[PDB]
Amino acid sequence: ADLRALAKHLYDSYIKSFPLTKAKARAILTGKKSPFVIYDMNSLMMGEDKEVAIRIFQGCQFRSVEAVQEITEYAKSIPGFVNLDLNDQVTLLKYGVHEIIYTMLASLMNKDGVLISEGQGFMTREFLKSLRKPFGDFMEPKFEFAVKFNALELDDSDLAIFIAVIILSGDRPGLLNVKPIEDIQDNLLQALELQLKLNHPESSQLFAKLLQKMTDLRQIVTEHVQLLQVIKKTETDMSLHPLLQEIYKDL
Amino acid sequence: TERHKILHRLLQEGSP
Ligand SMILES: CCc1nc2ccn(Cc3ccccc3)c(=O)c2n1[C@H]1CCc2cc(-c3ccccc3-c3nnn[nH]3)ccc21
Repeated sequence: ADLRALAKHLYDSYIKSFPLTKAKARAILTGKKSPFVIYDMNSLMMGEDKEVAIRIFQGCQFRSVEAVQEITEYAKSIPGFVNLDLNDQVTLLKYGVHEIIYTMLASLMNKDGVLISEGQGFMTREFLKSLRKPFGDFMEPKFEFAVKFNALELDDSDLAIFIAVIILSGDRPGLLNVKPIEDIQDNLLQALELQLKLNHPESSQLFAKLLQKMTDLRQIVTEHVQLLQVIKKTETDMSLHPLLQEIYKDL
Repeated sequence: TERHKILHRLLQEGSP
């Protein structure tokens, strides 16, 4: 009742904050316009009106920057978020933002590719895997995570709660007030359990599998940060986006 | 946090 209003509240805010949702993405991928398919260097050149490894990586950065802004706007709508200490608000975003991006990137993906440029394109998994030395390894773990995660079959309303659970992790480094975060998160976890019991009544053990994926995201995010440092050792004066530099600065 | 200028501004004022 108070837990359904919380679900309904989070769904509305998720729709206000995130312009490309799992429902919008899946409507495009299922076969109902039509995105340009980029499967090689030729098709890429063809669909440029909608160094490549580096040009694609910069797109990954730019879209990751916009996602941080969307996640920050969404976080503010989480009941209690704004009244937590401001340093704790920073920490929660700084540590949880890459887990959410990973979760939400799964929403645009299948085993063959990813929806790009607001749904106008579709870059193949084989074309990204085909990129030079470090850049070729960038997407593959995201694809492997999406395949196992998309099989859970969550929609936008389920995901709205899960994203809120992730932001409100009381175990992030340097938090000043653990208890208020854990308390909001218990309410959010309850809400999540009830949403999955009603939205997937046939799907027993879904909240369980979802909590395991939540634990997995931590390991999955460190591996992505490890990969980003490999880029900095190989590539020169290029650098990361001020905001990304700021999130990645001293983790 | 002073060491997170953009994050702080996004939280305090939103995206410009
Ligand atoms: C929209 C697809 C997408 N979203 C994200 C978010 C974060 N990170 C990075 C990340 C960070 C942390 C965890 C996980 C992933 C990405 O790598 C990422 N991607 C990739 C998938 C392939 C791709 C292609 C392009 C792109 C290339 C050429 C022309 C246009 C685009 C484009 N611009 N806007 N949308 N597409 C941009 C981003 C992405």
